[PDB]
Amino acid sequence: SAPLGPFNATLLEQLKNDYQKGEKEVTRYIELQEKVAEKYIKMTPLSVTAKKKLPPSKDPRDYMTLSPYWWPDSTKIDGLPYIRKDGERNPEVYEYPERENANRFGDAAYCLGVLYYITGKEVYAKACANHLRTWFTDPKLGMNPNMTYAQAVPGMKKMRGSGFIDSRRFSRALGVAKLIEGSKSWTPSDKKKLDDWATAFCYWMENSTQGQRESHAANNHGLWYEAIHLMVLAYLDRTDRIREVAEQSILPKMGAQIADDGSLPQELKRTLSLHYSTFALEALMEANQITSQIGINLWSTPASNGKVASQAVDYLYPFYLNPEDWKFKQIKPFDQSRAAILLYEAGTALGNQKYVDTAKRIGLKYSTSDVETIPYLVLKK
Amino acid sequence: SAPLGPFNATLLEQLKNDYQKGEKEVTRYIELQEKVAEKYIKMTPLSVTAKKKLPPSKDPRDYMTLSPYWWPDSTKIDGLPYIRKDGERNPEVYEYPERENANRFGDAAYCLGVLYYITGKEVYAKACANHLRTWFTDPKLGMNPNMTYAQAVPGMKKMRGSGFIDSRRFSRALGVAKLIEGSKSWTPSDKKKLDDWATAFCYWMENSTQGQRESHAANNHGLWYEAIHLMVLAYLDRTDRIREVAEQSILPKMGAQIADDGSLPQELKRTLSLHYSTFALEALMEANQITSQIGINLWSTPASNGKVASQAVDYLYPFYLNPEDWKFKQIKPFDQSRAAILLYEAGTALGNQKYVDTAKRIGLKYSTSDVETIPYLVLKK
Ligand SMILES: O=C(O)[C@H]1O[C@@H](O[C@H]2[C@H](O)[C@H](O)[C@H](O[C@H]3[C@H](O)[C@H](O)[C@H](O[C@H]4[C@H](O)[C@H](O)[C@H](O)O[C@@H]4C(=O)O)O[C@@H]3C(=O)O)O[C@@H]2C(=O)O)[C@@H](O)[C@@H](O)[C@@H]1O
Ligand SMILES: O=C(O)[C@H]1O[C@@H](O[C@H]2[C@H](O)[C@H](O)[C@H](O[C@H]3[C@H](O)[C@H](O)[C@H](O[C@H]4[C@H](O)[C@H](O)[C@H](O)O[C@@H]4C(=O)O)O[C@@H]3C(=O)O)O[C@@H]2C(=O)O)[C@@H](O)[C@@H](O)[C@@H]1O
Repeated sequence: SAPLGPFNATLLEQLKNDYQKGEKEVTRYIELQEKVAEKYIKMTPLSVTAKKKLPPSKDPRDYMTLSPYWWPDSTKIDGLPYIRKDGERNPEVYEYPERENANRFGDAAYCLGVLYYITGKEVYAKACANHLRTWFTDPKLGMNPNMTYAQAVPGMKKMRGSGFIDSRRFSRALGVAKLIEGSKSWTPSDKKKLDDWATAFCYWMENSTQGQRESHAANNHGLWYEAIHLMVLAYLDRTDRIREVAEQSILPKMGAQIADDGSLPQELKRTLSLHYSTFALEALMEANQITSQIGINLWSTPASNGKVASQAVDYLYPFYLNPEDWKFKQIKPFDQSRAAILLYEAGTALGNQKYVDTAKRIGLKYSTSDVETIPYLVLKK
Repeated sequence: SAPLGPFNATLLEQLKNDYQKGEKEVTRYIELQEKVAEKYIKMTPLSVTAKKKLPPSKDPRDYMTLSPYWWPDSTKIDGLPYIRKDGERNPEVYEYPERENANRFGDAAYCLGVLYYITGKEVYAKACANHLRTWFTDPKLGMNPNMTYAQAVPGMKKMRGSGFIDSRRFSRALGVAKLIEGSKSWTPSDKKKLDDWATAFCYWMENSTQGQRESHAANNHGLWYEAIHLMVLAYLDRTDRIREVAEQSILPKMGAQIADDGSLPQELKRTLSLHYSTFALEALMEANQITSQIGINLWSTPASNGKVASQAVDYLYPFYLNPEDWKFKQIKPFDQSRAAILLYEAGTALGNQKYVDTAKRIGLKYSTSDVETIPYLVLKK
């Protein structure tokens, strides 16, 4: 029985059971995953402090990125204030090292923690712990538990909480830290410091103005906010708060954001409307991984108005079959492969065999190193 | 008469003449351009050596970039060899600093040299000179005169010349250096070093295997190769070679790439077929800016096979009016504003009033800081 965390616990337990029983398909699969994971054992742990351009706090431990759709205005002498081009990512985002480094850290810690849970090999806990300590708790290298300067925008006058959605890149690693508890490498002192960091980060996201505003967002930002919220809460073992968040925030959001025909109108008005419809449901999918570990199925549980997330999948399913049929603005091609895990997660939760079959028909590559696909051998045959 | 260089000499001459006569509309325009150019006066000159990851030569003065559409293969343990996804730019390109630094250098040197030509103010030549010396001729900071490691691809076994097309970002700056000849800041020694660098770069692109291959390319690479060739040759005042390149290479190559309906089949098979159809003609446009200064009009002179570049504009013109009508793959939106200067250049060269009218109707913003628009007050209202 897997510890509470941000993953499909059923697939992880099934993998760990079959690996321990010596089943050959799984054992061979885990040996490939172990060869993929070797680069993470070697990898020097990253830190948010590895930047030259400092945030307005002057603190290198404050996370800071550029909001991706904001560009210099060439008709202004200094390019200020920046203006928005929805769906067009400003390559200036890559000047903020934590944008990609949070992803690299998150990939490394997630892969290593999952492999330590499956195999029991201490070398994976040791490396996972080294990534965790440097990113989160180190008194010089760890990030401050806030997202004050996430997705800042040059020239913008008002505070926004929009950058909080960046947190999903390290909050999954926070959740996976639970899997290395009880190893020799993760000491009681390591756990306390991370518990304290997670408590401070949870306080910030629940009580800061930016956190409050993001918690009330009318589109996929509010859904992702609560998915991140559940990762922090599950890490801290606050299962009653997970129940409260699901009933008092996630379900009302679903009832409000799904229209009667199952479309997501807030995502339909975006220039990448098929991507953002899918991204909304991906937030629910990762939230559901956590709630269903305590008996709450977000795919089939109605809001007060009777709407259910399965209605959102039904609306999009034909377009996952044929993205070319999509009738709203989508100014870059849609990657059909993201529907694999999503249709599998929703399909199993709903007992919809047609969703599961489609997920397997789309599939994932057997040998892919994409760390989010580790639990999904079921999609790789 | 303006020196031979990579610009619309007719518009530059008209700007300098009206500025010197004190015409208010032009005088006000140049004062805006001077405010825009102030950042280039202050800006620290860039160098190709400002990289940590060195090229296989171990020489920081060797230019190196990643070919943009090549991505790690996630089904390989080390991601090697990279694989191609046409039209999808891999953000790893921004890890090679000279990719964007060549752009920044090119903008600053072009703007400063043009403003010195128009205004005669020594401060623009002095700053222009500082950028040229550091980028090109400095014995520690200047780039080696080759493109051996331009658009390298990890894991790729064969040499390619495809990265030569990067050169357009600094070959325009090379060409405008002619505009500061005779200033106090550009000494006879500065000229000799740049002449010698340009001679060596001309030798490399004509005689290296990579240069030979790029010169033979059947698509827009071959057109840009010759546009760059003409910038170098014009910088060196080799007017006889310019005529020979125009007559014996550009026109046959342009003629070979135009189908019977005026489409460019090599560009139609790209995932960004409207962008690359336009990019092919932009090569011809910058080439024609140089050829027409010695009496050779590339828009109206037929090739050996009877094809003429005006046929390609005629094919694309309706789609510049309405880009949404384009019927070939274009997996990102097309920037209609790119058609303004193209239709003006071709329209003026062809005496086609309908092209010129559309060029002005699409227009360019009066206050834009885009340095390539500096000569085009005629498009700014
Ligand atoms: O690249 C990444 O970091 C990930 O991006 C993910 O998409 C996020 C972005 O990072 C932004 O946060 C983006 O914010 C949007 C809001 O969702 C919203 O559309 C907002 O709209 C405002 C608008 O700014 C303006 O003020 C107008 O007048 O009103 C609008 C309104 O309220 O309707 O604009 C924000 C913005 O662009 O700043 O949103 C997305 C998101 O929806 O999650 C994601 O694509 C991920 O895959 C990337 O990895
Ligand atoms: O990002 C930038 O620096 C600028 O990019 C400009 O577009 C260039 C690219 O930089 C690449 O060089 C790209 O190279 C293409 C070739 O044009 C060609 O399509 C080639 O196709 C090959 C293919 O690689 C393969 O070997 C196959 O079997 O055969 C194909 C064939 O010959 O048909 O692939 C190259 C590649 O992608 O490596 O081409 C463009 C270009 O056409 O100029 C430009 O977009 C500019 O705006 C950017 O600033």
